[PDB]
Amino acid sequence: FVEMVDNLRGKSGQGYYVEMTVGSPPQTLNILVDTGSSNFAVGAAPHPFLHRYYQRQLSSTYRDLRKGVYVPYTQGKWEGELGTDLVSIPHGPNVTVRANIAAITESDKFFINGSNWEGILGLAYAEIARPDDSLEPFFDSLVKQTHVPNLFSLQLCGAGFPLNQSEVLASVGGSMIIGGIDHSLYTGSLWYTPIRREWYYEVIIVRVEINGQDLKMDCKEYNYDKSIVDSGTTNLRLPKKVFEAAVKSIKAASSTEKFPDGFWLGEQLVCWQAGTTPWNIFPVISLYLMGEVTNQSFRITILPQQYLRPVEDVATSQDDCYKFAISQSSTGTVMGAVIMEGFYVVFDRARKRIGFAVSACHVHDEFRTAAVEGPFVTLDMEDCGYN
Ligand SMILES: CC[C@H](C)[C@@]1(NC(C)=O)CCN([C@@H](CCc2ccccc2)C(=O)N[C@@H](Cc2ccccc2)[C@H](O)CNCc2cccc(OC)c2)C1=O
Repeated sequence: FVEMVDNLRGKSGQGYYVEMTVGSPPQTLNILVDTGSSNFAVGAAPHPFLHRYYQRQLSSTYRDLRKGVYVPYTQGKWEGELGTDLVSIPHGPNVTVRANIAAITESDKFFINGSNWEGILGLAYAEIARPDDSLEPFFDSLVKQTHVPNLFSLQLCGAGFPLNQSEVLASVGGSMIIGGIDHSLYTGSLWYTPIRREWYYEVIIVRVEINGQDLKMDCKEYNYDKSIVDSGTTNLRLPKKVFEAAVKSIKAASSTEKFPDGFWLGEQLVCWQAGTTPWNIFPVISLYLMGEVTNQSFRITILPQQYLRPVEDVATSQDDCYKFAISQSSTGTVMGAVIMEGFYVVFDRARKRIGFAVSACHVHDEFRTAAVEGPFVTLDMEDCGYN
């Protein structure tokens, strides 16, 4: 799998993309990797923020399905036209697949200026595909037409510092291993949690610690009304109630300095002198995930290097600046790229389960490192899922 290594590019704020080809002759496009949706979709018409797009009239292998699709994301939406075409992944498995493609004709707050991607790859399951679950998602088509194992894995790689467009261009953003686990991408052991149901990549959080201290809520609250691993979300997003007590406990640990309320809302930046960011003063966060064996459990631990998202100083100065990447949600927990950056995340679809190991890729300091650790027994653990 050395072919697929380093095939990703981008950053958490604007998503990580892979190079794919679309149609005959091969039309090259950068495609956002999204484990939190199920639609394969590309821009098909000129757009302010697009430097290239899908041209069906120029593809001999394109097929019109004569059907409209509208996909509303949590923030952003697009209207498109259903069709299939032959699709390949240049820095992926050497295969070609006819797969459903949504040709995006209209869009609002979807495309991002200077992001460098022109499409989205919905890696999740049919159940959440639009317009309905009869639209076979890409990875399904891929797995059904080829010999590639029902398995893919993601190493999303934060820099720990801001990237101007030409740097995101030139930097390695991580890896997408289609059909395997690459052992050079992680250090330590691989811990698996079960996928609760095959719509989103749904998992169950059993317990939450801020600097080892229990948030001590009814565990159900952590998975209200679901908890998903989502490539296409920046933040770690938590249910109103969970966010509240997580932000209270985090504010507590960080008393030393005080910050604008706008910072905690993910709305205002915060800046320190170059190299001066006080990582030690900010707490670690541990998430306990239901284990494979009964009553077993494991935890993933993230540092402020993960949940404090770097952004460029608008000022001329050399300040290191950040936005708080933990935000309120009314649709459940979303373990975004911010978390995913800490780990090598294995999507073992074949075995209906998600793996976690410490990323060779993750940002840390000298005193702390991100962790995946276990097992944990004491855990009162079954009623944690929401119905
Ligand atoms: C890659 C990050 C991206 C650049 C973005 N950056 C920032 C800084 O906000 C912008 C959008 N966004 C979040 C919302 C954040 C947010 C949340 C609340 C308020 C403000 C911002 C999101 O909606 N992402 C989409 C994919 C996507 C990628 C790029 C553009 C649009 C969508 C997921 O697929 C949704 N999964 C749940 C889901 C929900 C419904 C139907 C579903 O099935 C079809 C699946 C991000 O993190």
